Amino acid sequence: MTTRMYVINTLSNMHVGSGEVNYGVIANLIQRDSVTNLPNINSSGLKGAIREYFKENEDLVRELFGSAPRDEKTLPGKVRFFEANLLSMPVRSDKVPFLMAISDEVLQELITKMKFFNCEEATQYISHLSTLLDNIKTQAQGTDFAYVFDPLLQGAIIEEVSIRATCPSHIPLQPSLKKLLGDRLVILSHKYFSILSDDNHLPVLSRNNLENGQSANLWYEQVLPRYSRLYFMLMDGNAQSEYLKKFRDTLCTPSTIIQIGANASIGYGYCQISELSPF
RNA sequence: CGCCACUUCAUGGAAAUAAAUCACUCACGAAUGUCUU
Repeated sequence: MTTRMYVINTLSNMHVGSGEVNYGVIANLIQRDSVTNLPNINSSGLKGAIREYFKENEDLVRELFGSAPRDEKTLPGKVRFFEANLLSMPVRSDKVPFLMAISDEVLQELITKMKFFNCEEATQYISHLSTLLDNIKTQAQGTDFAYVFDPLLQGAIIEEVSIRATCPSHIPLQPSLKKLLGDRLVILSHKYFSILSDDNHLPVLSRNNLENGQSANLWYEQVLPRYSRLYFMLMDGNAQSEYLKKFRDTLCTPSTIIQIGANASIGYGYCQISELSPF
């Protein structure tokens, strides 16, 4: 009945359009945070996607998300949606197809956000993540780092930024932290993550428009890689317990897939919303 | 005039060389520029 953390875990490519005026080759760019330039989803897009999924359940939509745009009478929604910040991203590797890349700065920002928002299971996650971050800083000692926690993953190569994965044996990764951040997790410096998540390294796809075999238009598209993880905060205010429980159970159902992003018909931005499990 | 055979069985040179290494076209088009209480 308070602020809750949700994880997105996109199962496909995701393209949430900024609508910004492009200065380069990529016509369609993805939404990025103003301050940190990390990929993000606007709260309006999150609310739109979740309302689209639940649109059939009219009472739940009216109670939680509010009235329709054409409704003759307006009811404010009881649920407040926040921005979805990038948690982890898949990066190309050599021993494995990919690794889930996280940075120290995004971990610190997540800790600050949970402290500021006071999530449901905030305390244990804050304590364990703070201990992990302090151990990481103790082992790094001001140097650029890339730490794997699976012993088999030692010596892994991040392809885009040519760095090698080290294994600190005295830094334990708790199972809940693995469930939150992902499997085959790599913790590296935020400079490496910023380079990996910048415009020159995010996947760019060429697209065509053909009329009777003649190309009408050409443009390039930017997408967020599949299996990337994003987190947002949901504030319910104080909604009906039955509608809120229905919303949480439907969201956490393994068979529930939410479409966030532009290209729905060609399978862009299908995700599985998770809840912060108790530690 | 008679009688009678042995010997030798591939070396040297050339073992790739130039020309073209992407060209032209499309590089966003249409809708929405606020709407409902």
